[PDB]
Amino acid sequence: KGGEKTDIKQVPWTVAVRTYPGEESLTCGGAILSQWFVLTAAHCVFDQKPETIVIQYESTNLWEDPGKSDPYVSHVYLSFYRQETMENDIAILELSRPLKLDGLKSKPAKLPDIEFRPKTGSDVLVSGYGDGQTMDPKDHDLKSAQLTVVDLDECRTKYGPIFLSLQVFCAQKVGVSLESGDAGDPTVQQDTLVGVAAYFPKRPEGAPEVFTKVGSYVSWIQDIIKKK
Repeated sequence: KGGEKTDIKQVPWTVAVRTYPGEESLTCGGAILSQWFVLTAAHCVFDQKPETIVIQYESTNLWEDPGKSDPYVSHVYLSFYRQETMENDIAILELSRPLKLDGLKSKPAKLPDIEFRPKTGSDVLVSGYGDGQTMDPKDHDLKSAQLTVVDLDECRTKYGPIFLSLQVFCAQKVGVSLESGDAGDPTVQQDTLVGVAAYFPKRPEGAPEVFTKVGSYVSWIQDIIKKK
């Protein structure tokens, strides 16, 4: 079970990143940084030809309220992404044709301060679409959930043999779990993007959710954003 049904106008920075590995379409979450750039998880896109990638935006349900789609991804920017461990699981998608932002259904998220860490015990709002290879239209609804940030060292012991980097935080809410398609999901406080959802398929039962800490990469993100 994921979060509750949510209108795109509540989380207008949320997008779906569509890829086509192995002749099959998959979706991950993403965040609008501007009309030119989208922030997502690296593992979804690192080995995918940019010209195959599609950004779906302004969507409350990927099927039933499809919003808009931008099939003009020109480049994928990575920051020392490590395949084996998924260290630095963050990526910027560049567009050659800009997103048609209306400031309503589609709006950029605000970037955090350098090295910003959401306080332990505070809430973060994750939004996204979950797994896309399902038959139920409701499975394709935009969902959001308020998760409580938990202790990082405590979160690392729960993940056991799975390496987690310095550039993450963890959050959890009882009875809520993210799906593999929730990788790249924007995670906010107010309209400030504090996390990008990570996903570890081999994680233990009951494990907290892990998020790449946007504050750790905001210098690198700003460098890419200023390109256009």
